[PDB]
Amino acid sequence: MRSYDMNVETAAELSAVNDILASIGEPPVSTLEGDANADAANARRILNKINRQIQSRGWTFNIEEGITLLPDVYSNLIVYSDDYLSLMSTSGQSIYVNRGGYVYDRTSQSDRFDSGITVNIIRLRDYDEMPECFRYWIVTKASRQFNNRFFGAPEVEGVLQEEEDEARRLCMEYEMDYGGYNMLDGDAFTSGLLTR
Amino acid sequence: RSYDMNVETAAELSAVNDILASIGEPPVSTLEGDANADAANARRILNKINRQIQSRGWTFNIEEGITLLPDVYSNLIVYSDDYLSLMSTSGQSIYVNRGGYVYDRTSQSDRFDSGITVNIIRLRDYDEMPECFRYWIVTKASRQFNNRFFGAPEVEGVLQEEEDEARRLCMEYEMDYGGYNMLDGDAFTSGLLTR
Amino acid sequence: ENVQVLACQSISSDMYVILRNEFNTFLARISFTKNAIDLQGEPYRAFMDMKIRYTIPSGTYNDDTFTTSIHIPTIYGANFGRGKITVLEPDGKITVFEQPTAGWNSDPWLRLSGNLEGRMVYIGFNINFVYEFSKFLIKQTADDGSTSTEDIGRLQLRRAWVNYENSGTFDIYVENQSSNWKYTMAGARLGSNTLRAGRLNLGTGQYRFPVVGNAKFNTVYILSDETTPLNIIGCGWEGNYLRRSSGI
Amino acid sequence: LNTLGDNGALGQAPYIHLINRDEHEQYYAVFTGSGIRVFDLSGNEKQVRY
Amino acid sequence: VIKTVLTYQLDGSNRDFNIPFEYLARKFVVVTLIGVDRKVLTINTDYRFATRTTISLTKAWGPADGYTTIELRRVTSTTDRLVDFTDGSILRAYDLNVAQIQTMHVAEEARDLTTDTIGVNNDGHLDARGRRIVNLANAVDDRDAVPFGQLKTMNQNSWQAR
Amino acid sequence: VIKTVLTYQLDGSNRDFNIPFEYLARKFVVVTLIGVDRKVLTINTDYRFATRTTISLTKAWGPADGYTTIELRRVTSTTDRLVDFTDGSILRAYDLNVAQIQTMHVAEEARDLTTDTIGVNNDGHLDARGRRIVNLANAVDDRDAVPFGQLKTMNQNSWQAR
Amino acid sequence: KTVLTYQLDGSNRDFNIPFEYLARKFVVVTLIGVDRKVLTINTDYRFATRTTISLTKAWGPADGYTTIELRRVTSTTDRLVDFTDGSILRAYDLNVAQIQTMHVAEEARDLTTDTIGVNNDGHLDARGRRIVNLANAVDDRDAVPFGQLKTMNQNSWQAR
Repeated sequence: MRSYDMNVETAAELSAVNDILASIGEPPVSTLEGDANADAANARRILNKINRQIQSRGWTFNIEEGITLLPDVYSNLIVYSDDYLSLMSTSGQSIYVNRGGYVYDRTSQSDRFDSGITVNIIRLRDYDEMPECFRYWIVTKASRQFNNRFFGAPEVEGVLQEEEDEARRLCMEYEMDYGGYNMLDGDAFTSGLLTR
Repeated sequence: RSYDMNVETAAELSAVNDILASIGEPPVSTLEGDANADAANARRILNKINRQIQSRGWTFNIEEGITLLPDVYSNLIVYSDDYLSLMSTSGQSIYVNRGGYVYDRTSQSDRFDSGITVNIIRLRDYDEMPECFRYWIVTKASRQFNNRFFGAPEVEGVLQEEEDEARRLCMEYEMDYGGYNMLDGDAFTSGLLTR
Repeated sequence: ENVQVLACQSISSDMYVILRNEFNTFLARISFTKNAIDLQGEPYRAFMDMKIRYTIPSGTYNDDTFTTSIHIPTIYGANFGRGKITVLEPDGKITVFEQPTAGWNSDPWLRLSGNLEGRMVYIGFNINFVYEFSKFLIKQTADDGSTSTEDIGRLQLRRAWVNYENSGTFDIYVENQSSNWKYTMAGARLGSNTLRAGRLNLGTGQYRFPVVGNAKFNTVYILSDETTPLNIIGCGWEGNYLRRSSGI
Repeated sequence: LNTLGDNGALGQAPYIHLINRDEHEQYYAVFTGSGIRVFDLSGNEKQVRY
Repeated sequence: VIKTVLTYQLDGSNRDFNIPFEYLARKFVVVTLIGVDRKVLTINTDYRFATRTTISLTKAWGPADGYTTIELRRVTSTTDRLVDFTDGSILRAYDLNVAQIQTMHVAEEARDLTTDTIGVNNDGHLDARGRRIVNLANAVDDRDAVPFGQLKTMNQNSWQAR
Repeated sequence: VIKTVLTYQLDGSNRDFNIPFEYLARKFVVVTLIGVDRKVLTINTDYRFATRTTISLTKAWGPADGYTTIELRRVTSTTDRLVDFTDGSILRAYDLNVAQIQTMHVAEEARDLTTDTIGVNNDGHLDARGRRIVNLANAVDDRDAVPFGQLKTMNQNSWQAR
Repeated sequence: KTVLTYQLDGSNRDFNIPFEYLARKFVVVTLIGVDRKVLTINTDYRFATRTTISLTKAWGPADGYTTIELRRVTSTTDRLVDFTDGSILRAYDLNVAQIQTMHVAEEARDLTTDTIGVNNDGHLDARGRRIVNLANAVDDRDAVPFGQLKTMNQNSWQAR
């Protein structure tokens, strides 16, 4: 995966500041070379971990269904990069897994591809690209983890639990608003029935 | 800045994450001569949890039509420790580990001349697991490490909650991966749909 | 084991010692002043046996090999048999030379990479500092100045730490019945504002090192053969205690 | 400070006495089983007449 | 087995290509559309980094233009070092880690570019494991190898002189 | 001065084998049993590290099986680094040294592999650099453009043709 | 840029080195590797000044060698900078260590060029070029340049 320091700070500074405040830590203003703070890197690590987890949860704005992953034409190998949080198939039971560091077709027992596969992939994207609701949820979860890893404060743990529940509720609301998901004329089975 | 360096994950970042589960500080080497009594312990716990999770049995790690070739000279099949499970493709399993080689319970013989086909789960590296399973393994390892050595109550409770959440996410991942259908796609009911 | 101290009488706070190596006899001084510098220009009061203030002469640096070789009998007036000779520069850089298999007499040359013709260095042998903590047991003091250790009760399980002041690097060894572990402290943290490139890595703080064991079959000792100063303020341990296994 | 001899200057079992006379005349006498070698604290041997 | 060189089929309208190799700068990626002739693209003119680990070509650049494949290769620099330590520096992981990463990237690029299986000297001498060179060859210098064209000319001279 | 391969010969039935180089981990020492094919022996099934620098095989693998060379090459990963530095660590000198050693092992492996090759130079000339091309018996046949040492006897015969 | 093959025109004497150094012992030179010439410094090799070289002897083609290579070989086992726990970690030392570990890769890349190929039909293939430099053979089981085929010219002279 990625190291915490590699990415620059644009709006992750606010998330890091919130994580450090969930424990009393005063807010930094740099989140850069001029940090020299052991509680800032340990907050960015938590933020990255939680961002990866939330993205891997499989939300509708980062499923990017219909990829056309292409293999090297001289080696015929697709790479199952660590950024690929979840690789699946549009149809039912999926046949793509990770052997070594390359996609492996378990049913065909071969990792050599000629044309290119189509999958339902979740490619990791920076914390900035997350919507506001998802950013708030990630910040709250990272705050809870930071507090209970480094300080404790059971009352703060309870408050963060409530905030995490509220943030998850908001994120789910955003997801259902985003998708639409009409059970009639939107379903993959009922829509055909309504043909009349 | 504008680069895409990849940091290790195979027992390197996982060990660091297990250490950070408690107040511990991040190491760098994980193979340095210095035993460190935490990188070794964290690695042991992570590997054991990975083995257990793989042995639990999942759609992606179960290999259906694997054929094992006996040694020509001895006509014996080695039941390697990596073989987490070994069940026959049919309803009834008839293969078990006798000594260190496959033994046929019904036939009462381990001299195989042609070969066998069996549903086999083979141990695979930690990095080869999906993200959901990696997170579940890390959470379980952190919880076990804490409970065994530090015994922090609040951390144990929150890690239990996170382990339950990770298990739920992994189960949903497995259900999505399988795409199992109780209609056509099932064994008994698919035939009934011959109207 | 190669040297034989013949007398170490001190005047007020300086211990003048004669040492009888198998080759020659040396006269040395040990100063007990709390905060001072033995030789002018020393960066951090280097802890180095047979410390000397040597200025490399011309004609030693050789371009063809990119090495600066200095003859030990030229520095001192004798030959040595063992020890890891250490060379220290005014800022604090160290080049440690391991003992040659045949001893320093056979190969008394100190070969340093670079051109150090006319600059200044401090030569000397390392000091093997060994301290072994007694078993970390529950010790309690009575009303008077008498301490009683709690032998009764379950063999506890622990995790310990240690403090230091203006110290450098010190290795910590913890040995169980079967295996052993090592934790070398080296210097300050990696991203800290105290680990700057080109500046001395001396600092004060606390080091916590795991000690998982039975608390009576688990031995902890500190080793430090480096020249950097080492001062220890105190230590401690955290563990779990139960009332069981009164007699096995 | 200095080198005195070649492992045999002081014999096997010499008796050594410190002479702290004045602040500039410290002497450090060595009584080998055969003779005496009074080496100054700077390592400069002082020839002792007999 | 080669990680620093990848070649993807274009197939008409496809303006996105993945970058599996790990680079230390966006200047160390060279897109060489192969086909009738190899051409190198410039940054932000007909070639863009939509985001790390992917590419966004401005134009389709399909086979209709004579280009059949696009090769994303890594060419880490040698003269310019991404990290320059200073006396006042805090000596964080980034600096030395990037130093080691750059050196190793250059080394593996060198290794990959010579992926061809060829006779490797066994003990101070080049070997051919019994494999023979066949095609035409000239020898116009004293240090060149001897083909058998000279051998034939020797034959005609010998059997024509008398 | 020590190569990273030390190609061996079976010369009958042998079990114990030696390696001249040094490795950070036994994951970076490959033993490819070449001869009839590029057969490679994995670990735990055909390998046995009796002690450091004394690799041994399960059986002889004599020439009767068609395998004549077991080159014990050494390859250090450029993606899985032994020590990766973090801003909250201690910066052990052992860490810095291990990092430099691995990078030097990767580069020295990529300098040895590339130096034993034949290819053109910037001037546009490929030179063997005075490396005798041994082991090319049967050289020639339809004018393959090289001899294998029989040229001496052939030219002796043609010299006294008369 | 690291391996430069110059011509030993009779008594060229002083050649030129275009690549930078780290130590004077990382510049390995050979006439034509046959007996593994060591060519120790001073004895039969002398750095007149930086970025130049002065050969003690002319070493012309009549001696059997017509070119000298100035290949740079940075030592691997021998390291200019070694790290110790109780040290300062000079910035200059870190830079020197990085440059030294990078020069090996620089040599590898500067030496990596379109290499020979192998054809299943006929065995080894060269596309259609010739060897420019090669060492005179001593075994009866390898190839031979013109340097070992003077009998062809002798027979040509004899014929007419």
